[PDB]
Amino acid sequence: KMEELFKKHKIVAVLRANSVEEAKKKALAVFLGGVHLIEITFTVPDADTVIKELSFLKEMGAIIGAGTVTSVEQARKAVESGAEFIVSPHLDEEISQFAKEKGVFYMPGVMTPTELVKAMKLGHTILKLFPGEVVGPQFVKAMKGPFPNVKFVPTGGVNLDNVCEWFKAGVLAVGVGSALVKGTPVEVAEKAKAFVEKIRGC
Amino acid sequence: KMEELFKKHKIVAVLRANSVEEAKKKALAVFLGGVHLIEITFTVPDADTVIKELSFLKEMGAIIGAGTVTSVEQARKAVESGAEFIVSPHLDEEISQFAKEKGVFYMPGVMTPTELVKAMKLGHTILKLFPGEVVGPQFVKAMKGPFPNVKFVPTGGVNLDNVCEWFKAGVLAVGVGSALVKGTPVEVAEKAKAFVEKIRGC
Amino acid sequence: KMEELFKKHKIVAVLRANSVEEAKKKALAVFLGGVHLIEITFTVPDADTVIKELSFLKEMGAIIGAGTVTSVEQARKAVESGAEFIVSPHLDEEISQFAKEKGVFYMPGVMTPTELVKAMKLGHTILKLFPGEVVGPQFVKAMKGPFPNVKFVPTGGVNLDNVCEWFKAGVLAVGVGSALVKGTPVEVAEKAKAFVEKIRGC
Amino acid sequence: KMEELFKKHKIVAVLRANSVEEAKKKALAVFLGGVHLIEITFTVPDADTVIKELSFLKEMGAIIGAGTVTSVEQARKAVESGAEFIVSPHLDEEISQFAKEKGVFYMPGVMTPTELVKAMKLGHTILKLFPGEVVGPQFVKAMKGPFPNVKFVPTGGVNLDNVCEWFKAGVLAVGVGSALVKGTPVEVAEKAKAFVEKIRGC
Repeated sequence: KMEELFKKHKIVAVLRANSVEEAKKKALAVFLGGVHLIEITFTVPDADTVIKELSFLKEMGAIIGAGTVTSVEQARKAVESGAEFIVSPHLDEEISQFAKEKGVFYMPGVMTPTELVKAMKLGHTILKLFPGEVVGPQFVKAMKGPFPNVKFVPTGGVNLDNVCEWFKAGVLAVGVGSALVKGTPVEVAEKAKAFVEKIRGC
Repeated sequence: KMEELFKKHKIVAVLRANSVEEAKKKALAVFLGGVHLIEITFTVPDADTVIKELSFLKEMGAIIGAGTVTSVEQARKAVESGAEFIVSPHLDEEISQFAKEKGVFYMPGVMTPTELVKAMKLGHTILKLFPGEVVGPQFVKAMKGPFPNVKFVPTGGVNLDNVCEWFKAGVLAVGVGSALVKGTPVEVAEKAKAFVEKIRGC
Repeated sequence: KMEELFKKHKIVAVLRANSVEEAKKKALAVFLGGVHLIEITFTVPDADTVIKELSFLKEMGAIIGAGTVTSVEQARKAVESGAEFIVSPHLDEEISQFAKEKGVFYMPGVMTPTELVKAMKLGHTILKLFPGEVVGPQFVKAMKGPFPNVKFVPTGGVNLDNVCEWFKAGVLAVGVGSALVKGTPVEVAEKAKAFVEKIRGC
Repeated sequence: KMEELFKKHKIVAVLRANSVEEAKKKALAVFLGGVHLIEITFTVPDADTVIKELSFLKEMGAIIGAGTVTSVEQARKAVESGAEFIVSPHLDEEISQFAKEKGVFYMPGVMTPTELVKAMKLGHTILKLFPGEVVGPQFVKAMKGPFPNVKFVPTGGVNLDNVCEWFKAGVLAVGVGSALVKGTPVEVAEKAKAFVEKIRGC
């Protein structure tokens, strides 16, 4: 199901913000603009409260998860507050195990073939590729040779000009932060619309 | 001896293909065009059978190995079928150990200084650099400072325009996949000739 | 204090050389040109002797450390000879632990989010980013999102044209090798002056 | 079956070479370029060994025979080493008889109506016409009148410019030597491709 949602929606908003209020307003902006997968990063102050207060959007079909999860303690709080998926920038064995026992989808981040293989050995085949702007689509295309059955969701620098190249390389979905989320609510809602159209357009 | 063969031939064909028949025809094409080091990747269906059926080319001086080796079970099959060398995209401690006991040359893939150091601690000084198109010659030149005695064989994006830059950076040999191997047998045999000449030419 | 010195001086000369004499002359050149943080790499022959013979420059305010430290045995020699800080290209748990017990500042090198997190778990928040020319400022900016409290000192390709971009990305200091250190003593002393001015200039 | 293979493939490479190694490389070149009928002439040194060492290509669908067979002793060695067909430049009653008892297809060479008739009396209706460059398509057309049921495979001078004229005259297949086989492996593989296309093209 987690796989199937990424496949269908193709875009996850990676939401960094300086306050609970800003984070909630941007999550609403993004949703109102057609982005259903919303990742509340743990760099947001009181990121758990934000996830809990957005729980109602689930009734409107939003899928609210947590990102920048770097300890099992953070993972527990996110899940306790209703996170439907966990994302980290790195591969965390302890978070992998906790999410396995808890029955919650975890997408670890990877930047190398060795990291990729370790993640596969922990049962993962959908991987966050981070930072995407450093490795690029080139990395995604290179992995298709030896690891035809791994799929990536790049985060980092994905924007309006390159989103289609990423999909050409073979990515499953993209995670979009500052290109989507930075600015005012109005600007964010609008940029949300543009990304959906640009993605549909390819 | 394994080192010395890489040093002498300078190019390894990294052979991905959709069938046994295609893989064998491309391995013959490449050999006929002057490429003696042939890596049958385990993304080739029945890659073991292909290695076994190419065993006779060893009598003509071909050196047939296996690539995209990701488990010890695959490693065992490759060696059982006559592989003279094992290559992986990542650093695998279990494959390192098996190849050590079996007395077969293993070239793990590495993308970072930490991975490099771990591989050295496992006894390796000839490393696959993968994906070469992501890190580049720049990475090879950067490693010369702190690790003067490590040598790289980059795989990923090596082509006719950049092969000489790679050798300028200090690589021991190059692994060439799609630029060499994609196309028909005739086109592959011809591209094989071009790479040998271009490499000799630098 | 180690943090505070990096913060104040902003540049560390990464000194590779073919002899004790060349290394000492270049360390003097660099210091005479205004660079106070001097990293004697262990690729310098008898790098310990060089650190010991430069010990007097500490009385003039030079801070002499060791780089390219790849084993605890090398780490011990460097510290025994008066190294005030230890730098490696990779993350080394054994060197981390030794430096912790010995009470000496260690800056491990990292290239990925997973490596970064492991280093943080070992108590490090100032990280060498290596090779900087492969990942770039882009990597430093990407890390600010999920890891706002990590600071980088990139080594690899930092030069007169890009030093200000690096500081724009949010680095704590830069480690400069060949752009600073290559050439004759006179040329090195002069390039030292240029880097200090260019850094002040941004 | 022998008839039917000639009919289907339309071209037999007549392989003369100065060594075992050259002969094998050219047979591979030709096969890789789409020529399935390969005639190893007995002017090749150790022509039997070459036929035996190419025996595996039979598993890839190559049909390996012997040419320039001029005694029953040579015929025996060729058959013993796996030759699937025997070709001679002349009509040899002794080779005809041996091949009849052994159950192996023999194509004797003929240049005159009297030779043709003698071959028919020995049970042959598929004849090598040799030397084709001396008699020409004219000879093939002339034979259609009195001997409508004889079919020729000309050897001698068949090339890219005249191959279609030969087929216009009514030949069953062509045997191509120097126009196909002379040059390096790469050049031979390529010329092989050209002949197949030119033949298909008519």
